[PDB]
Amino acid sequence: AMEEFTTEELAKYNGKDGEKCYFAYKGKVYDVTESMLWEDGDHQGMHEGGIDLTADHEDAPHDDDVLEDFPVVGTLK
Ligand code: HEM
Repeated sequence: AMEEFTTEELAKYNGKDGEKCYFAYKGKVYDVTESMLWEDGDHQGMHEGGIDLTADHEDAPHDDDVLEDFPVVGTLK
């Protein structure tokens, strides 16, 4: 829970080109680089890392309990 990210900063961590795959959810920045469902920063052909995905989670076919297994590494501004 160390670092604070702006929108522009977070956008770098999209899981591609040697960058880790981060996203934001309700102010928290999660690291999902390790998830087999976030390979290359692409989630199910519909979502990409580097973004605040709070709104998009409303349509996900899961509750946000799937986030609990991944570390929060910071805060979105
Ligand atoms: C809207 C389209 C999306 C689809 C179709 C989708 C689909 C899925 C599916 C099918 C699973 C695993 C099966 C299950 O858990 O029921 C999953 C897991 C997961 N989803 Fe999504 N999701 C979407 C959006 C999102 C969003 C917006 C987030 C983050 C805010 C997210 C984060 C995760 C995470 C962290 C996991 C667990 C990954 C793992 O355990 O390795 N998903 N997603």
